[PDB]
Amino acid sequence: EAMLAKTAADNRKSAEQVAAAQADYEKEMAEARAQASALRDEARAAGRSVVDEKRAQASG
Amino acid sequence: MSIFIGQLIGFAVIAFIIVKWVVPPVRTLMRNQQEAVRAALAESAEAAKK
Repeated sequence: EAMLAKTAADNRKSAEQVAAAQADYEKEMAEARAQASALRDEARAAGRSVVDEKRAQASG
Repeated sequence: MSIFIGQLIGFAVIAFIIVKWVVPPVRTLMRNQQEAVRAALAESAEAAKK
């Protein structure tokens, strides 16, 4: 009886692990993409600040 | 002695009946149970492998 219960539990665990592999893959890739987007956005903002500051300095 | 022969061959008839009609069904039931437990075992092994 314990073997049958363990077999059912292990089938469920195998299914849920095959699902969780994809779930974690997607989660980590979303995190990496978010990091990339944040880096690009802050780089653009820093460049905007650079150009604005240089505008002010040139005007002075 | 005569009654011994009579009961001996009557028991022979009984054994013939048992082997003809009772042994096949019980053997099939034993085969089914053995195959079911062998399945359960193989299914457990394959679930562990999965």
